[PDB]
Amino acid sequence: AAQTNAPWGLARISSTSPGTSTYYYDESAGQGSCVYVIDTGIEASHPEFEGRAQMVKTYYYSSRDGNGHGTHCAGTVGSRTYGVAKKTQLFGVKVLDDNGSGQYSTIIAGMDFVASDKNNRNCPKGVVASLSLGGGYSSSVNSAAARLQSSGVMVAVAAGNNNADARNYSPASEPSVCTVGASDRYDRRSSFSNYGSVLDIFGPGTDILSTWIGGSTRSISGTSMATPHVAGLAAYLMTLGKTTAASACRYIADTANKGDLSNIPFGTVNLLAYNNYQA
Ligand SMILES: c1c[nH]c(-c2ccc3c(c2)OCCO3)c1
Repeated sequence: AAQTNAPWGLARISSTSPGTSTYYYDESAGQGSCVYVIDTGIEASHPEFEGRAQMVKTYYYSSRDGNGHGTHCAGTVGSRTYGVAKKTQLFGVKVLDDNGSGQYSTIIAGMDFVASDKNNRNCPKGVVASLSLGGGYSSSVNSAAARLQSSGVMVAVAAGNNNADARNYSPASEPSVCTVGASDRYDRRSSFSNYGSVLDIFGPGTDILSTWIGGSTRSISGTSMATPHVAGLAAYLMTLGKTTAASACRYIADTANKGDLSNIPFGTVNLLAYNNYQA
């Protein structure tokens, strides 16, 4: 399948070169997989989700996304125009309030919720969790992310936007999950992206167009935007039978575009997420 005039990040994940604008992908499109977006919620009624999005849990007075951040991330995972995996099922878990903030105890509860809740969903091709959130180092937060991964969910987490080593942030610093840095349309490390030995992969993170609340769209930047590219890619590859939840991060790194990013510090991987789709 070919999507013309796609957002640059989708085109990038199916290309050996920057600077193109068509996204190429197998039409299976993540059908039969599920992706949990653990964030501020998802505006499920947005036409871009085609009925494939639903809220499954909130810790606040509403499950609605009153912020936009979670809707934008969910759109990068699986919306019809802005998503990597255009036929996946999207499940929203609102651990962040409408200002984008949340207590670690709530975030931990949300991760343990997903580890159990997947047993209440139909995801024959596998389950992914996208965590575009974090804060300072916490062993408890890292342990919750490791449990979610161990339970059979491909966990992708944002590296953080501090232009610093991700070892001091959580869940970014958890070794067993997939920690995602951000790049720009010229294959430069995004100026804000964290780095370090704990990163597993880079994805498009600067000027990413996706869904927004009020049935709208907008372009924003962050490692929060790169993470759902990798989460959607995992769901797409799992549907194709090329990998499993336990191995998807390693598979994405093994099959990535290698050595093509600039301004990557010594000791950080130079790997850019790539679907290896041959049209
Ligand atoms: C080769 C030439 N310059 C660099 C470099 C150095 C320090 C860095 C960096 C990149 O990216 C950000 C963290 O600090 C490698």
